[PDB]
Amino acid sequence: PFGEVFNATKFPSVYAWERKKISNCVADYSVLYNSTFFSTFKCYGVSATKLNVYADSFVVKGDDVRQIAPGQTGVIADYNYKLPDDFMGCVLAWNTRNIDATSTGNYNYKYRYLRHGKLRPFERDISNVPFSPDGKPCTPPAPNCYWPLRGYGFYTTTGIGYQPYRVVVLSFE
Amino acid sequence: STTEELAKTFLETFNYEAQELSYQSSVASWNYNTNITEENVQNMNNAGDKWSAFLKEQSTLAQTYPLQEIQNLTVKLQLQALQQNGSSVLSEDKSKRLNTILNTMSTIYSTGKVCNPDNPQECLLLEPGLNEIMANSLDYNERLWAWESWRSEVGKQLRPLYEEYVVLKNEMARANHYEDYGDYWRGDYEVNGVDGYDYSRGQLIEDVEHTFEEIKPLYEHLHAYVRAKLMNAYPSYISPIGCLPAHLLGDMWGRFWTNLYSLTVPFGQKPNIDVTDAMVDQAWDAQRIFKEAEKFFVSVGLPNMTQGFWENSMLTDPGNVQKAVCHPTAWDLGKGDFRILMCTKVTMDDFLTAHHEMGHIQYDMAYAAQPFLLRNGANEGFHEAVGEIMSLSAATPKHLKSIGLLSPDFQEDNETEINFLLKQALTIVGTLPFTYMLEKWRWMVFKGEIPKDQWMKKWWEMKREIVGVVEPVPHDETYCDPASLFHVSNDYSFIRYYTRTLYQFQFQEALCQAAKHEGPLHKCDISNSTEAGQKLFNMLRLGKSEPWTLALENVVGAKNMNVRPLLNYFEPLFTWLKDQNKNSFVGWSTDWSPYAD
Ligand SMILES: [Cl-]
Ligand SMILES: [Zn+2]
Repeated sequence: PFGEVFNATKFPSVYAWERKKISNCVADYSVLYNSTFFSTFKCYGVSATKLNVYADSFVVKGDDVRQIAPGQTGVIADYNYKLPDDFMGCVLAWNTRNIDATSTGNYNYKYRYLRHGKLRPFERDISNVPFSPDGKPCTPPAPNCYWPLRGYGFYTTTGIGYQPYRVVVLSFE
Repeated sequence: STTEELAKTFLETFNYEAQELSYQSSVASWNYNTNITEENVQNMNNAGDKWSAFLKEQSTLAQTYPLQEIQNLTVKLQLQALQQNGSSVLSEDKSKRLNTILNTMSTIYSTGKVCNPDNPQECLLLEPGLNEIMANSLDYNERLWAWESWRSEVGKQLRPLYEEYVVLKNEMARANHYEDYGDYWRGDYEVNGVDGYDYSRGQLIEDVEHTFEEIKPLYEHLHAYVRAKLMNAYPSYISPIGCLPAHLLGDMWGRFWTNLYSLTVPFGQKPNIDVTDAMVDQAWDAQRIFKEAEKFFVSVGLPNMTQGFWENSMLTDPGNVQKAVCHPTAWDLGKGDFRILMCTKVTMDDFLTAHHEMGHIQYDMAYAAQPFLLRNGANEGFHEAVGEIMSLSAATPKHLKSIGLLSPDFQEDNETEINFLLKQALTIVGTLPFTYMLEKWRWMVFKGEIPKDQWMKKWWEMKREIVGVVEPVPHDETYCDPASLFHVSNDYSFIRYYTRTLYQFQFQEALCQAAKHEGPLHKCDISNSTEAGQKLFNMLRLGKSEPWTLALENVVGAKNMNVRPLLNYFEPLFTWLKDQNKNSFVGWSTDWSPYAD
């Protein structure tokens, strides 16, 4: 069943991440066990098998991968995706400079950087209303008016820290 | 939603957007300088122009916030930067005119070419041609000619412009609460609130004129030495007690006495701290050079170049079928995307250069954490000094044997050393005064202390005092030489070249005693020492984050630019000279002249 999230053709943009639900099915985990391909596997729960689920996919900057894990203040975890302090499974990632990055820039992947309050675990926010640090409804180009969503823009030629990495957070219940 | 809280959120937006426009600006600027076509050049502007746009916008936008309401000091510092109130405070008329001026001066200096009065059908540009002359010519007249030709054609032309240039520029400065365009520049060194780390826009002048004093002895003596040496080169054209004739100092202005090595070398019977052969004799290629430098920095506990660095960088001349600008350059395009442009050529000069450059790259990374506006050297000097720190260690025969470019059997003798040592004075210690008097003159001219009709009679009145150099033909206010030099006729803080000089040494000392160094200070090679690396990385990763004084501290261990460590590098020398000058006159009369009458 997993072949639809991983291996998948197109990926969602963090703030607007996609949650998949896989019911009544079995997979070996061995398609995951091997293949160094992934640049991250920290599994905050275990690492074995028992053929017993949640799988959220999205795409973040390089250094922003650090944030897909419990604790961790954020800016990504404060405003885009927050993993519960306790309850957990696994966080997975891979570099995709060639798939998600162009030589001219590919600003199609977005992230929220302005919000009032922090995202409680597993939460999501697709709002897109002009932001202001007091609540005053905004209307650009008015002063202190910002559109909370911004593009990443992955150029094929940027540091590994600033390259497009896709993410799949496999959560178990 | 305080006043700070609002700024907090501003900068945040500025940072993420500036990162994208600036990156787009560099990539274009990069594709040009490495492919020079029409589509790539046209492009360089569009991107460059967008980034130029975003600034004025964001600058005259940071006005929303009155700086004096900031607690998280950093913010004030950042906010301060965006407060490049540009040249807007003026009038659209003046601002227009101003830029029209700058531009001309720039193109006159670039285009100005003088033609042979004794062959009107032939002419030359500053570079090459004229410069070719000022460096190699042994003809007192041919040198004389080029020197005057230049300051006579373009010099004069720039006189009117510079005059106006001042005023306007001064107007700007005042508005922003600066005593003059002078106190403007000095700003770069200012510090506000932090205790024992502050610094006034005026103490530069104090601490410069103070430090410069302790250098005098060393200088006077170097001067005195090369003088007699020149007296032989140009028999009868010089006074044993007089000053040195400007057209005789290795280059078009006397910036650096480098090219005088030719005829001032202490012992001609010495030879090669030149591994250039050894390199070619070992089939070293571009890669080896840069790869080897990467090691050096690793050897002191710093990181390998980025995987991308090797993938993107241009290490060798593309040849034809792709024309490219060959100025060796460090590139910090942002987005953790670093790289170097160098049309590498297996020589020593290039080998050291490659280290020097990878030094910039090393500094850049160190401060990548800092917020987009703090990603730079503590000041104008810091970045150049850091690079020259490397050039210094890699140049040691010690490091050269250490790497197999110098036969392990070679043993350095104290004479080949005096050489190198003086070949240094010629560059490092020659330009010191030349620089101090220069900026001081502009400096004064900007506090008005120097009238329009004494603008040369004041130039050379200090060129004959501070630099102990004379004009081979007198000039009137028709000529404007203090601008005949790029840095000046193209508007630039020229004091950097001075401060960067000291800084680089207190850094070199700090790192030798820390890396435990036993020999004379210029025999040091921080190489393989990590513990002294750590000491660097402290002032490094700061970027502009702290006051340069703190930054300075971290390494050196002090809070000011002390010249005592430069003097240290030049102590085996300093005395060897008092020794040659036992019979020579040490000093000069400000009155003697070459032209006479
Ligand atoms: Cl001059
Ligand atoms: Zn440099």
